[PDB]
Amino acid sequence: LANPAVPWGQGVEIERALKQVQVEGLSGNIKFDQNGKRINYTINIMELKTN
Amino acid sequence: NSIQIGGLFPRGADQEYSAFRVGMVQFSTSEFRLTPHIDNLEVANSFAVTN
Ligand SMILES: *[C@@H]1O[C@H](CO)[C@@H](O)[C@H](O)[C@H]1NC(C)=O
Repeated sequence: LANPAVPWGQGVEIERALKQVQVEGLSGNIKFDQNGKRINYTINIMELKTN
Repeated sequence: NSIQIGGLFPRGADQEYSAFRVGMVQFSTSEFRLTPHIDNLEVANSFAVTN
């Protein structure tokens, strides 16, 4: 809360590090855009049947 | 008999602070006097509001 707030430099680097990640996981292909949202995901479309 | 009251005016709010001061002039009394501390901020910013 100290004013004026000062951010560390390293943070941006860690951010870019996280956003540049592409890995394989339980959610399928995991990759992010510049803003941090998910990209290239796959959502299985399913229907409930008798069985 | 000093009463400290904080206030938050979004940057670009002019007539509002004007009416605030006019109100301060009209409703002032001998009994007690309000002592405002005005703070301009980015009203949409949560960090700014918290701070
Ligand atoms: C990955 O996402 C980008 C962004 O829409 C798209 O252009 C590309 O075709 C995607 N790749 C696959 C294999 O779906």
